[PDB]
Amino acid sequence: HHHHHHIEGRHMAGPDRAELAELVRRLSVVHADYYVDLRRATLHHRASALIGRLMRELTADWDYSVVGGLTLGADPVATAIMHAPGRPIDAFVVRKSARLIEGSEVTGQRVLVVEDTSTTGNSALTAVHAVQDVGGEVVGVATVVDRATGAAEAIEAEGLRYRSVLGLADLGL
Amino acid sequence: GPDRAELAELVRRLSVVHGRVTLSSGREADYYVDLRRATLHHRASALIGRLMRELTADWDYSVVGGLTLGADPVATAIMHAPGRPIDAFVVRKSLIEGSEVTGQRVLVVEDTSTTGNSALTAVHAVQDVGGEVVGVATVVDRATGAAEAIEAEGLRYRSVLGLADLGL
Repeated sequence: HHHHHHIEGRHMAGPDRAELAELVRRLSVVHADYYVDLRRATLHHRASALIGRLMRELTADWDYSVVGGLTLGADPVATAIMHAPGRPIDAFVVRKSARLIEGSEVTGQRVLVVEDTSTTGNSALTAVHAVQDVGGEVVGVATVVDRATGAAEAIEAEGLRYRSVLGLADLGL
Repeated sequence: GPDRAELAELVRRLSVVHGRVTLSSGREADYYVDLRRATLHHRASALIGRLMRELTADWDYSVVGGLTLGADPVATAIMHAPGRPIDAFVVRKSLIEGSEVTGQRVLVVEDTSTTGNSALTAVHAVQDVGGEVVGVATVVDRATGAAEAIEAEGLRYRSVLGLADLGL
């Protein structure tokens, strides 16, 4: 039973989104019945370049100067966004225990929290808590793949905007 | 020339953090070094990726990575910088995540090493799953013996910047 959620990424249809979905299938989906290892894609030279480009487009109407999330999953997503062409965006990392925020300053800034894929939503909310605790303002949460697990709804239930590039249909699942 | 100077300036300004601090050692000081402020900055990280590829251009490797958290933005900066395809990985402590290193030639990276233990922990993790480590590269060497520790294991060690570049 899936909790199907809106994939705002469907509106960015085009060559780059299809190329990424094909990479995610080839790198990350192993046919349990199957399992998914997104880190193979977020740490791949071409999939990561597409992730940075597409996650900027996905969030082009949101105001933020810094991007980051909970280690380890968020980290290559945030750095792909920082490195992608466009306006200057800096990065941070939230540690899982401990200064929980490393990297660029988030105090007084508008921040995008990212994940590769949210499992329960807790990881995103943990990053949000950390940012808000030091005076950052979270504009929303963006992910690469939404897996219809209920995490989206759990995030939105706490007042946060949520968007993803790809959904379960894009994984061939 | 110009790129290396631009980076050294960013590293002094972003990562040599001024102000009175009791260090980890318990000893007081007038600054500490936090390379993450540079490795997670839009321009410093672009320069790091570019200069680290130039620094290791004669080495043959298809994957780059090191011990979390310090190595991670260094490896991804390499991967995202223009040039031939290089994929990335991350070493966790008590396991390799990301791109496959088994059977591959691998560059181990660190932002800055003190003892060399973090980098050698990554080198051993890689070797333990069949990766062949071609060398270790770091953004900043701080003349602390890390180079010697790494070379003592038969590995080449290179850094983009040295302790002189930090303007202390």
